[PDB]
Amino acid sequence: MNIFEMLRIDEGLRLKIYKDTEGYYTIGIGHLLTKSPSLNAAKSELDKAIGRNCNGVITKDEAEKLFNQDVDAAVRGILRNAKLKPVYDSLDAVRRCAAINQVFQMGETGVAGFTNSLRMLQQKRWDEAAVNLAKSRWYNQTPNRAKRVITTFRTGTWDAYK
Repeated sequence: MNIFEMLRIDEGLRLKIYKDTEGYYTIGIGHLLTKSPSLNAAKSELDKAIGRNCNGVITKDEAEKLFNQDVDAAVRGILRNAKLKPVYDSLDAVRRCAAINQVFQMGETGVAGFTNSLRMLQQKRWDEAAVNLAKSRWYNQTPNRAKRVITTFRTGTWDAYK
């Protein structure tokens, strides 16, 4: 397992524009296009991202290209955030994948309310961190995925993704 295999399992792969768990236009491996409810605005964002007029459809190679960019951008973002970098740098490589997964799904603003969980993770109080992470809109709206990510933060293993 690695961050790409993990996110591929959590996000799936679809080559035509679809709406994500929050009802937002997305494509590929969880590439969010826009939070706009207008399909034409999402098509414009897709064309801008791929570099050609896609008519709402892309190829597997294009999906994987956006995925690599999105994972890379997630990591680089974490490193530029003064609240997230120290906790991230304190983690082992497996738990860092859980952190990237979280940010990939909810964005840095989405992780802003996780201050207490973050502190427990930096303290390596793993069971307590896991309990706190589940007291969230994140866990309640996507419990199966959150349970996998939380187990990864709790154990530092890939047991939840086999």
